[PDB]
Amino acid sequence: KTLQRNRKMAMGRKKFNMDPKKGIQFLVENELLQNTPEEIARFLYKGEGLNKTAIGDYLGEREELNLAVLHAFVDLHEFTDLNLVQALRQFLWSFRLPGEAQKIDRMMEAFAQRYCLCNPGVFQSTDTCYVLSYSVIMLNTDLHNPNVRDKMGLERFVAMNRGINEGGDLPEELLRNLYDSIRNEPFKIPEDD
Amino acid sequence: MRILMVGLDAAGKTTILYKLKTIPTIGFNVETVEYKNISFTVWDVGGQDKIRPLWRHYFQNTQGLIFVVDSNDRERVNEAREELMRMLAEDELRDAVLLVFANKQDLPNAMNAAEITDKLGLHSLRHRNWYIQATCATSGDGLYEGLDWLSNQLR
Ligand SMILES: Nc1nc2c(ncn2[C@@H]2O[C@H](COP(=O)(O)OP(=O)(O)O)[C@@H](O)[C@H]2O)c(=O)[nH]1
Ligand SMILES: C[C@H]1CCC/C=C/[C@@H]2C[C@H](O)C[C@H]2[C@H](O)/C=C/C(=O)O1
Ligand SMILES: [Mg+2]
Repeated sequence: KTLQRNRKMAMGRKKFNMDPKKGIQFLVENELLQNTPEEIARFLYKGEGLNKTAIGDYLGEREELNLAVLHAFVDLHEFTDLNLVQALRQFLWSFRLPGEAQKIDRMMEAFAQRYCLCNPGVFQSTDTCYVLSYSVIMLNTDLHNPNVRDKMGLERFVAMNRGINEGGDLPEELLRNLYDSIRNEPFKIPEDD
Repeated sequence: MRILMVGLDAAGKTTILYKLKTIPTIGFNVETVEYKNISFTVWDVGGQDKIRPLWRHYFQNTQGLIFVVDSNDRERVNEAREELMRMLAEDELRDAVLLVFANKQDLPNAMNAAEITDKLGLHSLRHRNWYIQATCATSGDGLYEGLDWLSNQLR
């Protein structure tokens, strides 16, 4: 009964990698996973044998179930005492960020709410955190995607974020620290497990 | 970047770029090409309004806007209109030349260019240099005729 349950588990993970929905459907129907956003997100978070691009694809769907999983998945992360980039490096190792702006957007906003909860007082509103987070994803693409011909200098990056702080500016040193981090170390491409 | 290409998901932007035409990077799926010595980049409009302010400096060198619409998609034509108008409202694109590709004209029941013109509100754009071109992006029909018009408007 143990070798058998392990075989069903392995098959669920394979089916997840092919079609996230369908693999979750297999796990739930076969009684190996509770069908709640919280339990699904816990299954994904650092899950052995799960393709991180599948995880990202599943988290980026617009269906309400998936948005609830996304929030519970974000909720598993521990971002206290990290600067924004350090926290994003952790979040973005847990899954492969999709390439579509709609999805990146929703994921940055979700990441933002938890960042601010872990680090109260670092930012004045969650929107400031969310827009800055999105600008970091833009900066990583700008700097490190070779199809982008001309790259932002520091100065472009600081200027891009003028006014995001409820009309006002963030301190230049905070932006420079984020810029220099990304410039000298791109977000790593995640590896499974 | 000197020409930007915008349109709802499924309009045919990626298809058109493969007519005009790799290492892993975390981030946006950048699609860009040089065509006839001019950079063309797909600009993904898929986020919330809140992150549009970040865009601004990128449009400083932008001289033309291609808007691609699925002419067979009657249910989303108004949403396409709203997006076109959002783009035309960007300060940095005030003088941008507009080319509309009325795409998927191969489909039996697609709206024709005249109808697309009405529905995207082109006739209200009185101070803008614009053109609409009927296209089939899969076969290539109409694409180069539209790009040739746009080329010539840029000088
Ligand atoms: N029938 C038809 N299909 C098209 C045309 N242009 C693109 N497609 C198809 O429409 C779908 C979406 O096209 P794609 O280029 O991915 O759209 P995008 O989201 O704007 O980049 C694909 O399945 C294309 O092959 C067209 O002119 N006629
Ligand atoms: C010149 C480069 C800079 C890369 C960072 C810019 C990202 C844009 C953010 C916009 O919401 C979607 C992306 C938009 O689609 C940008 C495509 C692109 O090639 O932009
Ligand atoms: Mg595309």
